[PDB]
Amino acid sequence: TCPFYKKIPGTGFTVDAFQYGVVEGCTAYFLTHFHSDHYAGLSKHFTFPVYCSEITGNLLKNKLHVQEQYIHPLPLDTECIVNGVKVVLLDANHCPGAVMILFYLPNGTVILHTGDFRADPSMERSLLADQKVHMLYLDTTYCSPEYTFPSQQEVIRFAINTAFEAVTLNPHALVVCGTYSIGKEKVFLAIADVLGSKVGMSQEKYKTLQCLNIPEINSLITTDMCSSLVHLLPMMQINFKGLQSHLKKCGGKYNQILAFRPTGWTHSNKFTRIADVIPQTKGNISIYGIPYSEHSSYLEMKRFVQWLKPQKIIPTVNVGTWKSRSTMEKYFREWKLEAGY
Ligand code: NI
Repeated sequence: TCPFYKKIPGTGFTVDAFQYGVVEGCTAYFLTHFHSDHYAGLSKHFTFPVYCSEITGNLLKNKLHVQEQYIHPLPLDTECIVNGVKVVLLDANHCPGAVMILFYLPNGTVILHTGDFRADPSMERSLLADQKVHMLYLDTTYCSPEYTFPSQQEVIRFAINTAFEAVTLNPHALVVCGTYSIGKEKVFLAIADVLGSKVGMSQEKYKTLQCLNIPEINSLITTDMCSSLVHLLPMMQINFKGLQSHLKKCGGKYNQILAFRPTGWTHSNKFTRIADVIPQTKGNISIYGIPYSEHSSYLEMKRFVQWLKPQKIIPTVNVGTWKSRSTMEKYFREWKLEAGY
């Protein structure tokens, strides 16, 4: 059964609610982004209207074979009417195609559903600036002050400089980047750009990236592994055994691997600066964990909410334990008292 925090009151609508069968009274199913915990349950047999971004729509049609007649793509930053209700999709600064959804209820209530997001001051000048929001359904993934991490730009600087140094010292080194979902494409595209290479990958991953409207993509990616010195591999294979095995397959073209695992937060964040990050090394293999996040830090989240001043907050992440829920509610109250709303 569908949990309450996936239902939008006063509407026929649900958000990211595809794993519960036919939801009673739902007339339109919104999908914020193509990540499996959110799309879980969609397939070619789905016959209700799905509302989403253009990019999410390309992925539904090509990867899950959802039929075209049930895919309803909406442009961003544009007022649209869905089953009698005005909605707007906003960029979520998450993965490609990820959106936040503004609903304008017929009684005058305005609701923002963030989906998954990385809050940014640039959001304070979107169509959110133009009216009051009463209820916020908030991505609280990292809602605790221990969660600090650098900007995406600092992380990419670290990765480009690390890769360019290693390959210039040893032109026979291979760079490998882990992946298991869409998102974080900048990691492998930035590194391939500094090295003058295309990114090589499986046919299935090439297909996925071809759905993303990224400019000049035919110029940056390929299925010909032999022509490429940046390879993408499943995240599970980014370990010493998996990488040793891959190096064997390259036919003596390379004699060293430098590999990157973009994680979210890890507790090495509480002690160490990005400058000071070091790899794990075994023989001719080194592995870097880099803290490239597509979710808000605690401070980014706090800034957004204190700017928005919602009347009520409904968390959508970490809702399963009483300790988590109590912790989150304490921070929301602090934020409200400090800012004065
Ligand atoms: Ni996500």
